[PDB]
Amino acid sequence: GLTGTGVLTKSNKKFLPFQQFGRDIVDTTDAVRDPQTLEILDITPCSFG
Amino acid sequence: QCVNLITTTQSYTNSFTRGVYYPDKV
Repeated sequence: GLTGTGVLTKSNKKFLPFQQFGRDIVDTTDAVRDPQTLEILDITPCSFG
Repeated sequence: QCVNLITTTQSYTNSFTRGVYYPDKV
């Protein structure tokens, strides 16, 4: 259900066994979980300027 | 049968900061 766009890379975050996604202070999604692999992936916005 | 071997003491305390749980998964 979580839709968006960006670059997916590997991060060093250690989620809990009941966490799905992560949010920052400004309440923007920056990390998700793989439903079939259970891997920590971070979301970064694509380049603009 | 009615084994009512329990009594209500109506006692409490003022040192329990324990009612805290996780409201969501963020």
